[PDB]
Amino acid sequence: ADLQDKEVGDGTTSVVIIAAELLKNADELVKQKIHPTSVISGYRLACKEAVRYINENLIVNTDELGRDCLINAAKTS
Amino acid sequence: DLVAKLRAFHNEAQVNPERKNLKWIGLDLSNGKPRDNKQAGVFEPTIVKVKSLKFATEAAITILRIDDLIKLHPES
Amino acid sequence: RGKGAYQDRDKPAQIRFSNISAAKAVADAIRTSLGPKGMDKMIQDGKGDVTI
Ligand SMILES: Nc1ncnc2c1ncn2[C@@H]1O[C@H](COP(=O)(O)OP(=O)(O)O)[C@@H](O)[C@H]1O
Ligand SMILES: [Mg+2]
Repeated sequence: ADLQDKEVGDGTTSVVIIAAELLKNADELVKQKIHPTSVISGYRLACKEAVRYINENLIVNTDELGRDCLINAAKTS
Repeated sequence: DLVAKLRAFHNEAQVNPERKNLKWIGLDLSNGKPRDNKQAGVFEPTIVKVKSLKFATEAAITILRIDDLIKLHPES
Repeated sequence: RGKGAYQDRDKPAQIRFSNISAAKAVADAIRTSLGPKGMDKMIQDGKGDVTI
């Protein structure tokens, strides 16, 4: 959480929640005799594609919104 | 119900090429129903989600790599 | 001929057996962390420092 605060400043609660959930669901697979290397390899692939998917289909260019984008971004936080 | 309804909208957007506007649907916590968050003005910086996924995955990977703990008793 | 040296003292055999048992215990402890499918160990010192 501290690292997220220094390098981003927001999403600090989300990153702790996601990481704990990621570990909880991964351990369920390990209990099913899935090797941790397979789980780790799968998690690494999913993280790469999630970033790639976000950058290609879920981003909005702020130049199309003007000043209202900054206020909405600030208001949301 | 809300997650299922939210997931249903997002499933439609991915499988239907002409319903791509449903990607922006999020949650309206005030009323408890899906809502187009791009129009509603609920935005986040892209780096917040991207860095969260990278950092959470590495933290989860680090713990998942452990299967043995040796806890030496303090000298005192 | 027949019998040989009695070897009255038994301590050397016990020492050898204990040495072998300790070495085998260490090897079996670290066996799990070998190869591409081996996992890591977390060791917490007396001072509290943690290493993986
Ligand atoms: N007006 C809103 N309507 C719906 N969801 C929102 C709204 N504002 C914020 N959210 C969501 O609520 C979450 C709150 O995050 P927050 O806990 O403030 O961040 P952090 O993890 O840094 O503490 C955000 O992930 C955001 O997606
Ligand atoms: Mg926040």
